[PDB]
Amino acid sequence: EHTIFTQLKKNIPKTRYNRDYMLSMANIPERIINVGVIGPLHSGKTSLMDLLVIDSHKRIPDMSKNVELGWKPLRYLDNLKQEIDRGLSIKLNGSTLLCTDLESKSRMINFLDAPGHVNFMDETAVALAASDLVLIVIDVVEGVTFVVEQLIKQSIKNNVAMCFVINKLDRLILDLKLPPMDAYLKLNHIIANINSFTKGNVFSPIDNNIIFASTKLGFTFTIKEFVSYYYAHSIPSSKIDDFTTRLWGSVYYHKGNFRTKPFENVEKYPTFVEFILIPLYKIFSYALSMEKDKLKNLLRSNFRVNLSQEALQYDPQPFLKHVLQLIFRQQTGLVDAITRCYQPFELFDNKTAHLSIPGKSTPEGTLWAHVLKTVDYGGAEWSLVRIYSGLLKRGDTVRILDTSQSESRQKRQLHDEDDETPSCEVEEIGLLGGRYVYPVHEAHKGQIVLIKGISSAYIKSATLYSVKSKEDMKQLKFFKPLDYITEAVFKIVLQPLLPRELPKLLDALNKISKYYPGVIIKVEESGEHVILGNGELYMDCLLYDLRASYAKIEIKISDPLTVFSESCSNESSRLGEENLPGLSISVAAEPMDSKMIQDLSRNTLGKGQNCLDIDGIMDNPRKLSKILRTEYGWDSLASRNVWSFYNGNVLINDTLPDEISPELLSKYKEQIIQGFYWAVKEGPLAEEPIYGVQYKLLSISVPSDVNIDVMKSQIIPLMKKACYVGLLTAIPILLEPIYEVDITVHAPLLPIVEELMKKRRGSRIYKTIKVAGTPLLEVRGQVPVIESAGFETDLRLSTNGLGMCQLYFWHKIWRKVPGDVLDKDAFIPKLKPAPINSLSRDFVMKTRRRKGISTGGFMSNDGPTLEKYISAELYAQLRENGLVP
Amino acid sequence: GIPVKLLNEAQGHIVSLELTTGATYRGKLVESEDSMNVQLRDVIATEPQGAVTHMDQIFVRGSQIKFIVVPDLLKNAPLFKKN
Amino acid sequence: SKKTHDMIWEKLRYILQTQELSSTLRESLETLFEIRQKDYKSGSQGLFILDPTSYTVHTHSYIVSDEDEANKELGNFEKCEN
Amino acid sequence: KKVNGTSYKKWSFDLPEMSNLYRLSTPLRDEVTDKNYYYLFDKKSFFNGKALNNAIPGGPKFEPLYPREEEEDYNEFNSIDRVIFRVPIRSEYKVAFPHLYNSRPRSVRIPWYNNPVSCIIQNDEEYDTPALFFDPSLNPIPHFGDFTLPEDFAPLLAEEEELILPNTKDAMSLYHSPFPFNRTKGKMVRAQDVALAKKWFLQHPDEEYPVKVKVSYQKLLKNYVLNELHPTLPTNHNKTKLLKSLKNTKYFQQTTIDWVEAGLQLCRQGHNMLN
Amino acid sequence: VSTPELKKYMDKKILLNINGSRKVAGILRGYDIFLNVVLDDAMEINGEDPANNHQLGLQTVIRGNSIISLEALDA
RNA sequence: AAGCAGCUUUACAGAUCAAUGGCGGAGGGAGGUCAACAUCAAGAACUGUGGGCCUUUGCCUAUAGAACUUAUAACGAACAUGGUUCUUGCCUUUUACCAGAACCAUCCGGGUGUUGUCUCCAUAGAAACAGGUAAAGCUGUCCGUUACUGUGGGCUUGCCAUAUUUUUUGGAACUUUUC
Ligand SMILES: Nc1nc2c(ncn2[C@@H]2O[C@H](COP(=O)(O)OP(=O)(O)OP(=O)(O)O)[C@@H](O)[C@H]2O)c(=O)[nH]1
Ligand SMILES: [Mg+2]
Ligand SMILES: [Mg+2]
Repeated sequence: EHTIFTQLKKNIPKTRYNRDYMLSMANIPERIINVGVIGPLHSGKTSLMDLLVIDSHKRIPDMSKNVELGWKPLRYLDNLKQEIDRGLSIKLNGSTLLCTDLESKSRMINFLDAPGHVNFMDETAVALAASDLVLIVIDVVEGVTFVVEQLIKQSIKNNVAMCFVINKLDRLILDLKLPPMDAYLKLNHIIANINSFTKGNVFSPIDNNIIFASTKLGFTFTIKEFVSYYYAHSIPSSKIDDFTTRLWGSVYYHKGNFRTKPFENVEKYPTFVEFILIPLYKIFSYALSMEKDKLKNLLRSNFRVNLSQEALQYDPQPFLKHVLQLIFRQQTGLVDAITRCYQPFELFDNKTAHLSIPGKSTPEGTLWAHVLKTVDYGGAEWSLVRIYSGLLKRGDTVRILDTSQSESRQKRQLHDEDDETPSCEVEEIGLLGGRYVYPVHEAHKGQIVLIKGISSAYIKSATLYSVKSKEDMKQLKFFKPLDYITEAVFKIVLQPLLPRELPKLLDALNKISKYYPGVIIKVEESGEHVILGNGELYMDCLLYDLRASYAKIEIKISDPLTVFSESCSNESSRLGEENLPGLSISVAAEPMDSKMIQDLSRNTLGKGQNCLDIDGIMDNPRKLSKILRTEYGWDSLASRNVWSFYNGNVLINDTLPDEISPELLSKYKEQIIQGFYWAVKEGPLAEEPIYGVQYKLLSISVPSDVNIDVMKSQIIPLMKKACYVGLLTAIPILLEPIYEVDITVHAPLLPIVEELMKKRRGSRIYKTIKVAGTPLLEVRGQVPVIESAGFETDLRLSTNGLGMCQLYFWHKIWRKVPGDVLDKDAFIPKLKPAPINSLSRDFVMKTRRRKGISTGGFMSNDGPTLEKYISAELYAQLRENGLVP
Repeated sequence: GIPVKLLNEAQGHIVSLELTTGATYRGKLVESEDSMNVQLRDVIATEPQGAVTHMDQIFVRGSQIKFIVVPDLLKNAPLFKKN
Repeated sequence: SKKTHDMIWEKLRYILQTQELSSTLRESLETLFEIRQKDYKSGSQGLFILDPTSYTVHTHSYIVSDEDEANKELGNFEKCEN
Repeated sequence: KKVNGTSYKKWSFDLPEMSNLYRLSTPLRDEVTDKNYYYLFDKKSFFNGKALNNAIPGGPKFEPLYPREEEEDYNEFNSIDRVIFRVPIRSEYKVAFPHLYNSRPRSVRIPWYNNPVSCIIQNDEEYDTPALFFDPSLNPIPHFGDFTLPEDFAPLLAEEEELILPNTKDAMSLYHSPFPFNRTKGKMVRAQDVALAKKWFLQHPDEEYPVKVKVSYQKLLKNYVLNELHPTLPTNHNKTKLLKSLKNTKYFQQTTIDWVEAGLQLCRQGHNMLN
Repeated sequence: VSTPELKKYMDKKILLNINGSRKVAGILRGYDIFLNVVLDDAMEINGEDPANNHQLGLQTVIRGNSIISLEALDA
């Protein structure tokens, strides 16, 4: 009902190697490497794992007669039942394989294919943190689309090597029917398009960074593999390394000598066309058309390849796959690219310094591992872990710290004792194997394994350490919470259909928050349950497992919603006051700069090869005042008195008692900021987060007498009340998230897409790229997330299947909702979409009634108003001037 | 040839190399080349007359080596099979 | 004349991809390719007053390699004893 | 060589014979090569529209799977002052994502997501157009003594001079063709089992058809869904067939006669039975 | 054919034994495919460390044929 | 891959013309709108064989073989009917019906695996002998070329550079103590 999975040990498929020699290679850290397979939607990633699994194993019981032939793929690493039905990877999966390169050096390689759909961009952030090098699989037709660009930008960010797989070369000949020079210009266009995004490293088929593949026909090759099979016999052995460099890149060959210019009097192609593409297209042509007796002689004469008597009575697609698998014999050129690209001396210290804090290398006595995610792998709850130091055996006891706690634990590690971390026992260790788990007694350094018995100690990620001495605990590093790229911004509110089934819902929602790491599950004060998701497909995959796999209950579910953010348009006798006169705190608000907001969304503050990350942004206050004054042009006083950057927001101390007694403020500073955190999390308008508001603490009053006990506990609710008075006075607005859209349609069907973008509300097409060589073109635009309900299927039905869009939230575009948020006279029509001037009033009033903050009979409007916080006698004074409505 | 290929299999594996000068270097293998010159880490060195020392890193020219001892497990290494 | 015309495109297509071209000229060249998929529906409107059998089909088969008699002289004045 | 023998099973053809049958069959073939045409018109969406009691605009209409629907809970959950109204949730939204746009879906089946956007260039105007040809509507591609090998060193397949063979344009039409024309061998099927008209109502008709024949497309789809939804599997122990067990008896003999002769006998015999 | 990989060592003080008996320790600047190694500030080590030691020259080059083993004293 | 060598065979002239060793041979090939018997929907699932535990079963471990059917799940790229029960529809009673469900069946069909039969085409035997099963060169004995050459074909081969620092065109040679 959930997966397909071989439970029996005796039915696990045997391998060509003996699998104990593979685990013997786990002892050497340099021997083993971790490559994770990423790419766009339907790029051929799981099919690339089909080629690596069935050539590692001798007989797979799940492979059928249609699958042994060409007709249907073995999506072996799509073991989930929903993944079989969707035709789609959903969960991260992997298989550990022993693989030899072109120099026949066998080594243990841990593969992990990420799902390529853009709503599962949380699963590939696990694959970016696990892997030493990413094997980015690109289809040749769509080329370098905008989701390819981010997968190049993320791999540079994660300090991870990369190696590009150009896939689907059958579509380049069988679908598109390009002439061989016209397809060489296609391949040269894509490689020149990935070299602009890899800002340092040049990528080229000479440099063994690029592998050509057509995975439905089941082959892959570099140009180094192809020379070493069929051209190394003819030319001298000192020439094979210089010949393969004269192979790509506008250099021509005729009768024994090479030129950059074209030969006169001779119709001649480049050396890549004549030596590789012309031999490849003849294999495509002759396996489909040439007689099987005449073709059998050409495969012995040129490829030394014997066609079987059973293979000649094949259908044209299995016969084309059988020839292309009997040429291009193994994936030794893929593995040689994975071997030659990864350099652990350059990258593994920077990769560890990016997942945790930068420091010296931990000693080998420390066991130290990174728990990537919790995996529901084969009817059990496993933990996906990567070991960075030490040795872990089955039955040991380890200290497992949840990563959300690791911000404070790393900060409290400095110290200018006991009960620090819960302890769980390593119940069982296995290797992920696709449709099975292979049990192992221990797990060495550098390899991804699956451990049962860890998952209860944490949510959504963990760090695993087992330290020997207390002095050795001082130097261990804690990992940072995982950078899932897309923010969970697509919102669904649910409750169970029956009230007595609520504990079974809360049990299943705690599983989904573990299993789906890019979700944000929260419980409102009204008792409803909010799930924040990535898209329509990410919610539909989530709510399948919630209704079928993890709780058998039926649940009520609202329409798609979004998260809103709160902000202001201008800066604004401004004071705040408690019923007791002992506390008087005045707070002003101001919009932050657009460049200052856009850089804090990129998680780092700076410009031009000088930037300060948000984690150590307090630890250099002299340098922070240099960055704020130079790059954005703030005042010198405002640069020195900034207290904290909470998410998208800033607090500045601007008061005269700070010039009088800053030490009296410094003992109360940590709880003003704690109360500042208590106000940004739920703002004054609709209990929504605050984004892009420059707070200025104007004044603060300290009562006669001091109580740490009472003054400490009273200022935290009052500062949250005082931040509301500053924002509401400062012409508040409502923000909405903006999906970016990546449409692929055929070129005649573009005016359908332009009219389809006009039916939505805040949609605009910004860029229209002619995807070269293809009939289709790439359309890049934007849409609000509250408007993008059924956007994906309105596009497909209107273009009759020749259109597809990816909706994503990489860039954190928050845009002002077009209405005015304080409109008592806004016309909200029932059952119809309200007009464009009524939008900020509508979205707040409905949100305040989901939360229960505003309670009406049917529709009673008590707006977010500046009178329940400030005194009512002052509110009447604000009406007569025209400042407050 | 297979014998050198096997040396690549040795890589990262505690291996013992006897020089034609008579010494014995047992330790981990950092790198190897088709020439066969081998460089080791944490080698325990035995001079020809038996005096034993310990050296952090080492490189030995291929021509010098008389024989190499490699991990016993390597024997069932995948490449070896004739067919 | 589809067959020879297609040959004109194929040489024309060889211009853009395998050869280097001045920029402003080049964008106009690929626009022609764009119209080609778009099928020419904005080069096909005009004053077809005459039916295809009301225009007497004097399709003059003259080649731009023929010295063509440059008859400026009948636009001069003369003297008809006719 | 084309069949096993006069038992007439397991045929196998060559490429020119297979493309020739492909060309004769173009009145009755499928004429659709992408699976993105059948997006909300496959049988998984047809099962969901029955289970959710929705109507695809060309698909069939059924009875409610759960006709006890009119019960409701008086609650503040789905009220109008709660719901933001931006996009009307269509029935195509409910079927594409059955677990998102449906409160309480049950007996629904997970649909297939997209396939990659099929860009298959076919060429039908001229036989003399080559098999590999830079077709119009393709976007153009705008871009941009030291070492010596011995002479008569050649690339692979250099002794074979031509890339396009005279059957390649035929064979690539067959490669992207639906079943059974992409095959060259296969088992025999019965004359009952060759559904020539099944592919017509599995497609959208067109807007041009009248209303009495668009019902015939919907009503034949409804019989298609109910056969797929309720499989009746055959049991294996049925080893006694009727004609085989009467052949074993001495009271039945065998010959070959004409069909019209055997029809006239069965009319004479069946008249003699009822009379 | 293939260049020996000394790449990490270069710029590090190295001891190496040459041919029959001799041991020479010096900073290493260059290596080639035959292993010919050129190092600066060369010193010929002997039994008595300060005494019998004599420097060779500002730059010394070594034929790769006489190298028996190379050990780098340093990081 | 031309050419040379190695290998495998081959028309063979052989050595032996023995004891040998290798491969082949010790009752065919294609079929049939022929038949019988198994088998065809399940922890992604099978069976034989060896070893250990408990006391045969079961488990663990080692190994060999897996035809057909199946992943947008099913022998059938096809598609009818019946029974019961629940809920509706038609609205004199019943039958025959309406159209959804749940559980079961019948009917038209299909694959594969052995064995028997039938039809057509067959002839080198050394297809000679002795044992026995549910099956057979299954085993022993055995015979054909033959295990060691040269000519003629093929390649599981050479790494196409064969003396000038990491391998095979020599840093070799000589003398001395102890025991
Ligand atoms: N023509 C052609 N089609 C291919 C090729 N590789 C895969 N496909 C098809 O493309 C679809 C996508 O392939 P997948 O194996 O699912 O690759 P994927 O990137 O893992 O897809 P996701 O699950 O979304 O991540 C498959 O249904 C294949 O049929 C190829 O090399 N050539
Ligand atoms: Mg995938
Ligand atoms: Mg009666």
